[PDB]
Amino acid sequence: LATPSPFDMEKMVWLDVNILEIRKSVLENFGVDWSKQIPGPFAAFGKDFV
Amino acid sequence: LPKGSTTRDAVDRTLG
Repeated sequence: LATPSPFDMEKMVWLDVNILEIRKSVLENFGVDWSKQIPGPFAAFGKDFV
Repeated sequence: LPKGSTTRDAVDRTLG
């Protein structure tokens, strides 16, 4: 004739979470940038034999 | 952080 409880008391749990993050960066761009492809010499010939 | 900042307090309250 025994009856169960409506529900069972459960233990409660507390959760503590930590997320830590650090970012660092350096950027440099220095000096002189010159042209690397330049026109070269040219030569042309033309004649009318007749 | 500067000594009197609120962000410094918030940092002090983490990682208990």
